[PDB]
Amino acid sequence: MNSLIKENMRMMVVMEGSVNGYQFKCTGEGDGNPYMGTQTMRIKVVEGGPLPFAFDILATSFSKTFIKHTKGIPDFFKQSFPEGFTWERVTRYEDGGVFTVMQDTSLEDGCLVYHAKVRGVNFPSNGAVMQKKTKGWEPSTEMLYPADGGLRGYSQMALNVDGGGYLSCSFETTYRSKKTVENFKMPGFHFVDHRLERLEESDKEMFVVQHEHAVAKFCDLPSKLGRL
Amino acid sequence: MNSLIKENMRMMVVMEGSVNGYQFKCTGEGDGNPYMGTQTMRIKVVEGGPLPFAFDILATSFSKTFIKHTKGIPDFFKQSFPEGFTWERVTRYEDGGVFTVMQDTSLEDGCLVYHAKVRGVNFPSNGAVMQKKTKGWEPSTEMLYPADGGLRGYSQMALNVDGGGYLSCSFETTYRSKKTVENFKMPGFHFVDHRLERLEESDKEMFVVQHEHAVAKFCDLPSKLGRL
Repeated sequence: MNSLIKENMRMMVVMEGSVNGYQFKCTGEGDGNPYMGTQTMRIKVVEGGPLPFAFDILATSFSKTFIKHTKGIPDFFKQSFPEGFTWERVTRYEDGGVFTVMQDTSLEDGCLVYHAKVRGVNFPSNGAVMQKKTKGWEPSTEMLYPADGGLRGYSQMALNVDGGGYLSCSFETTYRSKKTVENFKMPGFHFVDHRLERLEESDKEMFVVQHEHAVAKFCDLPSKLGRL
Repeated sequence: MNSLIKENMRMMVVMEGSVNGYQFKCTGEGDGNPYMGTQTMRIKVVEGGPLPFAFDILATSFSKTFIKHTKGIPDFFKQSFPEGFTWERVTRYEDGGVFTVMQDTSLEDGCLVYHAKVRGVNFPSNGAVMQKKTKGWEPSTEMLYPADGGLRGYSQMALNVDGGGYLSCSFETTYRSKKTVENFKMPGFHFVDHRLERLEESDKEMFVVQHEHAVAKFCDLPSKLGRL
């Protein structure tokens, strides 16, 4: 903990926007070990609650600082402080849904601060999300590589649905530090394994507890060309 | 090797179709250890060669039998024989390209037989592919889960390009056994790590040697809900 990003950190989060025309607002706080890549957060729907859609769709919008890093993979997010960073992302659901996010990450008074403006549209009325018939996400692997001076991430996720099925979705993310380009050491192509799980929920999902574990790493498989 | 799929197997491949209006035809053969998940193949462009596009785009179209499996993950492909299986896939490149494939997998005379009909369109004339300025693919992780009686796979890949950049692409695959549904044991949601590398190439890419290593597995990260 001898630095800006300490062994243990806390975070604050303010989310707002709409989904399928419905306005809402969320607030949350938590902590974790940025170096072990572990995270836990408590969130409350302070407005528009109870949401007419599944909270799951908002899961990945509520913390890149908390990602474990091995040797050989420079930390894009950690190197970004005190300034912080931002990122934009578009998620597309196979059944029609589109979820766009704009987030700001800063560090105020030793605490991490998250502001995310979100907009969702086209979620089928008889869809698992709007019908709130979802049951958490499966883990996933994010693919990342340097692009346009920033960091690009590509994601593919499967959301469990009532009955035993899955609802597919993919997204591309763009992460950008607020620090000079010739300052930090940009990482190369790599992956990040994620496992975001819902711990608790009550009051028609008006209060939510979630957890995430993420680890940066290279492909396990051996290369014949001596490539990473 | 005491069964249909032996410790060591060979394979035959006949590819044909077009890309951006250009017709071509490829033939190839190889072998590998289906259980160690290793593969090597030699391919020749018997028609339309030299191709006016990068061979890389055809890489993932040339062998699901060769995938290592741990305990807990039933083998969808191996369980499919002697009958065999098929699969369909659509790849979409971020710059406009679309590559559709239809493949048949059979087992004739102890040898694996591949027939794949492919169609590509919309590859930008000043694109890395048509300009043949690509430099192999990076490894990737395929996401898979049961759907509509068959197996669905989702993929995200990055193709290296001249200069130091990457060209993105994703695809969804549908795999279907030719054996009864109540016969084999359908696997659940899981992943497959892939690392497809180009070994050799000559004669303006008219002859190509490639290798693949694939392993089925569950997410490495621990779950708090006791989920796989």
